[PDB]
Amino acid sequence: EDREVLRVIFPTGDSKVVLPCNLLRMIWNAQKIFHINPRLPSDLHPIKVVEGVKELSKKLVIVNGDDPLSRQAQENATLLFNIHLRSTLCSRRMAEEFRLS
Amino acid sequence: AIGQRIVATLPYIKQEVPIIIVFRALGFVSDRDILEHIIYDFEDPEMMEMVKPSLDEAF
Amino acid sequence: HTTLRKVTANTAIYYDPNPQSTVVAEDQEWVNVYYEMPDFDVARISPWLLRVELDRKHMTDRKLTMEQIAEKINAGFGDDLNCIFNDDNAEKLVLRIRIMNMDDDVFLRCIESNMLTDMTLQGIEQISKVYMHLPQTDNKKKIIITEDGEFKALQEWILETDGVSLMRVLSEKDVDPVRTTSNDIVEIFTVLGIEAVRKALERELYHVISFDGSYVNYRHLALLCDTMTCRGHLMAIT
Amino acid sequence: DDEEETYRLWKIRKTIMQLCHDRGYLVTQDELDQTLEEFKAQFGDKPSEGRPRRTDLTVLVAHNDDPTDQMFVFFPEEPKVGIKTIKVYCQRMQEENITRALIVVQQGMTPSAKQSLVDMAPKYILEQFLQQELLINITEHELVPEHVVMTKEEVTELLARYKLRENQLPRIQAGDPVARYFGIKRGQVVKIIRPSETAGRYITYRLVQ
Amino acid sequence: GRICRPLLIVEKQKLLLKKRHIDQLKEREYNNYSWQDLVASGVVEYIDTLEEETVMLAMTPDDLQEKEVAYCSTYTHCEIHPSMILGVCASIIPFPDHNQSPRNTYQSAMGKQAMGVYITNFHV
Amino acid sequence: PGFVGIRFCQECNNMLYPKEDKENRILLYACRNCDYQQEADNSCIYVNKITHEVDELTQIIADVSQDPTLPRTEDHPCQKCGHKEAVFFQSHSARAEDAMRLYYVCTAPHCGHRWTE
Amino acid sequence: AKQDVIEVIEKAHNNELEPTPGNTLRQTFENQVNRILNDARDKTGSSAQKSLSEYNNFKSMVVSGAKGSKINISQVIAVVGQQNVEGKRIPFGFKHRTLPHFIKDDYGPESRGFVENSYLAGLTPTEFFFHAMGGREGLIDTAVKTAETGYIQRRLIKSMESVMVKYDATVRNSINQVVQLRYGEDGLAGESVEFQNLATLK
Ligand SMILES: [Zn+2]
Ligand SMILES: [Zn+2]
Repeated sequence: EDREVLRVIFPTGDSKVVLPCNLLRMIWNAQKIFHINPRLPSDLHPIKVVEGVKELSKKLVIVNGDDPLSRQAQENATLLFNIHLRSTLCSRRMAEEFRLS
Repeated sequence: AIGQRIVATLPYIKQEVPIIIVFRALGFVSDRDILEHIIYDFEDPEMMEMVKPSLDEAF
Repeated sequence: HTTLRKVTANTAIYYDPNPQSTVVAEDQEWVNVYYEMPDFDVARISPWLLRVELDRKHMTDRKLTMEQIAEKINAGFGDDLNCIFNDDNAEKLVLRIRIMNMDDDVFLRCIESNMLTDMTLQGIEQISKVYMHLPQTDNKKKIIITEDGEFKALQEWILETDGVSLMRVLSEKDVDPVRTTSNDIVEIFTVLGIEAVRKALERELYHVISFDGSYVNYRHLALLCDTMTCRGHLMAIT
Repeated sequence: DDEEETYRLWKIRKTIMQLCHDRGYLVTQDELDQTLEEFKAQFGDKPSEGRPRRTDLTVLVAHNDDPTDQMFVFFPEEPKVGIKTIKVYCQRMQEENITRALIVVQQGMTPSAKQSLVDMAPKYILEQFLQQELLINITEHELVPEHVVMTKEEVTELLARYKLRENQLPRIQAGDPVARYFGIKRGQVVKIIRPSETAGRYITYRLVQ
Repeated sequence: GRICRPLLIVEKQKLLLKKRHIDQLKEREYNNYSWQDLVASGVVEYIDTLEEETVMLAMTPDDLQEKEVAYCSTYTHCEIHPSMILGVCASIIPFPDHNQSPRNTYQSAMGKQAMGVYITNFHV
Repeated sequence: PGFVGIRFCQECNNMLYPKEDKENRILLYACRNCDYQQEADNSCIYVNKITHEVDELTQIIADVSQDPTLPRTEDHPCQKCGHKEAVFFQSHSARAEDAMRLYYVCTAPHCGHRWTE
Repeated sequence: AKQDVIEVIEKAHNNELEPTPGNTLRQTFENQVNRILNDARDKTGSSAQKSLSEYNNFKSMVVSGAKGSKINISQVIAVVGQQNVEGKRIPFGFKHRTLPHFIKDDYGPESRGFVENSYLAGLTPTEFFFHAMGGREGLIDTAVKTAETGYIQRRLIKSMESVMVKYDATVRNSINQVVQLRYGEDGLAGESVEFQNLATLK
C-alpha cells in the first residue's frame, strides 16, 4: 500500500527524497557499534522488528492530538518518512541485508 | 489608417506634422515637386506606394 | 495561428467591368467555368475585383485548401463579399473577390488590409509559433508504470508554443487536458485556480533555481509560494 | 461544422455530469461515462438543423442526500444570453419548484442578465458557465489538487481543533475556477488534499470569499 | 570631436613607408625629420571611426605578402603596431594577450592605485 | 502582375487618383485638385507582394566593385565580358531570410555585370 | 574544424544548405558553425586534459576541487575558444565586418571571434579584442545584475519577514493568518533533513 502511495506521490520514478534521519547510515552505525557479523545468523525476531517499527512510528509525532483531525494530520505529516522507515526497517531487510541483533 | 503615414516632429511644435505639409510650407505645393525632392528614381514603385499615404493624408 | 497573409503570395486590385472578359488572361478559364451557371446575384456585382495569389508551399505546409479559405471569407463577411476560386490543380493558387451590393476601391483596399491580418484561416489566436519534438529528458517524457511494476519513460511527441491560450488548447481533440500546462502563472490562475497556480508557481520557481544545477530546500519555495497564494489571489511580491 | 458541434455538446455534457457528481448529485454511471456514439444515438448528430437542439440537452439531477434538492442545467440557444431568457428559466424553475441551476452559455451573457443572476440569489442559486470552460474538466488537471467541500460541522471541528477564526485560514475566491466547479459560496471552507514531496500528503483549508 | 588614429597607407600591395623614411626617422634629432614630415610625405594617414568602415587594414606588413590563398590582396592601410589598441594603463601589462581580459581590466584599474613617484617635483 | 506607379496630372502636377466611369464602365485616373482625367492603360490599381519576391540584382550597382573591403574571386568569370576577377557579397538586406546567397559583380571597368550562382 | 566551417560556409553560399525546423537559414547556419567550433573546443580540451601528467599542478587543483575547472585547463593549454556577445558570435559592428581587418561578409571562425590560441600561446590582436569584448560582457553582467537581484532580495524579505513558526507548530504571519499548518508541510527544520532513497519506489 505504501508502494502505491509513493507511486501516486512521485509519478516520475525519482526515489531521491529529503527526510530527517538517514536510516541506512544509522543502520551502518548500529552494525559497527555492536560489531554485527553479516555472515552469522541473527538473534533478532522479525516480529520484534514489526512491533518496534510500529511503536517507533507511534512515537514520531508532528501533530499532537487524539482527535480524528489531529490523527489524519499526523498521518500526513510523517507519511513519507513512515513509508521510508517501514521499507528500510523491514523484517526481511533486517534479516538478510542488515542482520542486526 | 490604410497605409503607413510619414510624420515630422519639428522643434517648438508639440504635435506631429505630415511631411507633405512641411514641404508645402517651404513652397513646394505640387506633389510632383515633393516626390522629385524625396524620390530620386521614378522607376521604383515601392518607394512610391510607401510615400503615397502621406500624400493622401495631405490633399 | 495562420492568417491569410502567412499563406498569401501577393494581392492586387483590378478594375474588371465584366467578369466574362477578365483583365488577366490566365484567369479566363475558371472564371467562365464558374460563370456559365448563375451561382450568385450577377446584378449585385461591382467592377472592382480583388485577386489574391496564394503559394503552394504555405498551402501544403498547413494542409489548407481554397475551399476552407473561401468558406472562412464568406463566413466572416457573409454574402456581402463574393469570393470565387479554381481547383487545387493549377500552377498558381489564385482566388478572386468582389463586393456585393467611401468608394468601392478604397473599401476593397481596406478589407484587403484587414483580411490579411485578422482573418484566422486555421489555429488559435495569440499562439504565434509551435514546435513539436521528442523530449530526451525524462522530465517531459511520459512516465508510465508497466504491467510488471517498473517505471518506463515513453518517448512521445510534445508541442511547445510561443504564445499561450491554455483555455483553448486544453479543449482540443487529441490534446492531453491533464498534463498540458503553461509557464504563464496568471493564465494558470485564471483557468485552473489558486491551488493550481500555487503548484505551477512552485514548479516554475524550482525550474529557475535548479536550472544552474543548484538546489534549495523545498520548504523555502513552499513558504514563498504560500505567501503569494494564501489570500486566494496572486499576491505579487511588490 | 456539425460533427465538431455534436462533439462539443457531448464533451460539455460529460463535464457537466462529472461536475454534478462531484457536487454530490445523483448521476448514474451510464451517463457519467457516455461514449460519443451513445450521445449521438440518444440526442443525434445534426445539432445545426435541430437534432439535437440545445433545449433537449437540459439536465435535471437530484442530490443524493435530499431527493427534493434538485438542480437544472440549461443550454441556451442564443450565443449572448439576455435578461429575458434568464426570466424564462427562472419562471420554469418556479413552476417545477427547483432552486438551483447552471446556465451553459456559448458566447457570453449580458450585463443585465448577470446583475439579475446576482440580485435574486436568496431565492434561486443559478450559476453561469461558458461552454468553452466546460469542454474540459479542470479538476482532472495535474496541477489541480483534490478539493472537498467541508460541512459546517467539519468546519466547526477544524476551527475548534486549530483554535482559529475563519479570517485566519487561507482564502479562495468565490469566482475561482474550482470554487465555481464545486459551486461553493462565501463562508464555506474547502479542504484541499495535495501530495507533498516532504510529508507525503498535505491537507490545507481555504475559506471561500 | 572625431576620434581617429594614424595608419600606414598601402600601395598596390606594398607599404608607402620605405626604408628611407626609417633612415630619416633614426636621425630625428639631427635633421629635424619628424612625424609631421612622415604625414606630409603621404606615408601615414589619420583615419576616423567612420572612414575605417571603408578601409581594408593589414594587421602587419606580413599580411601584404602574397599567400598560397590570398585573403584580401587589396589592402589600403596597415597598423603601425596592434599593441597601440591599448591605453596608458593597459600598456603597462606585460603579455596582456596571455591573460583573461577581466584581469587586464583589473590591472588597468589597479595601476592607478599603485605607489611610485607620481611626479618629480613632489618636494614642492 | 508587377507594381503600379503613381501618375500625376498634366495641369497641377498632383497625383492622379483612381476613379470609375459608370457611363462607359471604364477606369479613369482623375485629379482631385484640378479637373483633369485620363484613360488608364494598366487596369490594375494596387499590388501587394506579400512574398516579397524581389530580384536583388536590381538593387546592386556596379560601382560596388570598387570597394576594397569586398572579397574578390577568380573562380566565377563574367558571362558578359569574360573578366576573371569578380567581387562577391551577401544580400545583407532585411526581409530576406535566405540571405546567405552570394551575388557577384564583374570588376572590369564599364562592364559592371552582376549575377548570382 | 576551420575546414569544416569553410565547408558549411561554401554550402550556404551555394544555397546547398536547407533550414531545419524551427529556425531560419541564418540561424541554422549559425547553429552548424557553433556546433563545429564547440566540438573543436571540446576535442582540443580533451586532448589537453589527457596530455596532463599526475604531477601537473593545474590537474592537482582541479582534481581536488580547490580551484579551477577542466575548461580553464583547456583554455590555458589548448584553445580559448569562441567569444560570444549576448549569446551570439562577435557582431558585425562595422558594415558587414567585425573589424576593419576582415573582408565583408566573412562568417569564418576567426572573423567572428574564435580564439584558436591558448593563453600560453597568446592571443592575436583580433582575438585579443574579441576576448576583451566577451569579458566586458561578463563585467557588465556582474555590475548590472546586482541592483536587480538586491531589489528582489529586499522585496522578498519585506514580503515574508514576519512569517514565523508558532508554538502550536503552525506557520503564521503578523496578522496571525495561517500560511502553513506545519512548516514545510512536515513541521521539520531544514538543517537536519538530508537526501535518501525510497527503496520501494523504482
Ligand atoms: Zn490635376
Ligand atoms: Zn563583366
